[PDB]
Amino acid sequence: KTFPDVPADHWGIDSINYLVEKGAVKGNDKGMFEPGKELTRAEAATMMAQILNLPIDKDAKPSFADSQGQWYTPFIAAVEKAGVIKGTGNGFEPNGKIDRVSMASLLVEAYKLDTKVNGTPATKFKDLETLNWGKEKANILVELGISVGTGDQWEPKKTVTKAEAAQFIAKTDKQFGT
Repeated sequence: KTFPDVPADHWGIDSINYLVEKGAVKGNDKGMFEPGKELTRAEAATMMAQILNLPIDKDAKPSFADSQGQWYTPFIAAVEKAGVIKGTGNGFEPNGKIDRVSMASLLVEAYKLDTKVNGTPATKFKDLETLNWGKEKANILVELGISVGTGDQWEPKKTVTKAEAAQFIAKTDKQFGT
């Protein structure tokens, strides 16, 4: 599968090709990959369900009142069942944009990445030093070289694009998928 908006020598091409092969990403009706498109939490959850080859049962429902009655519902059901996501009494917000720290959480839970590091990873970014949720998860991605360091900020609240998500997921799955 080739995409006009992801040329052969463009970053993300190998990651994207891997996910296409695994049935975990696609382009749109126009043939476009839309690499810069900001992903929703449901879209990220779906990519995860597909790459992990979780059983998708069309009638399965996740716990969350906010994630029913839509295309994403059985995918959210699958990822919840697998423990890739949990609930924190506050729904899943499927149509909210996913941020880097939430993506880190999906990856760490899906691949049990805490079991792939020795001890507790150091904090290498000032914006992780006092982060109130997800610090340990971000620190694991850093320790494993899955993220993406660009200075003194990890940018935990920054939204994740489709191509960025493809990179995180392809790299992690190729390394730790079972």
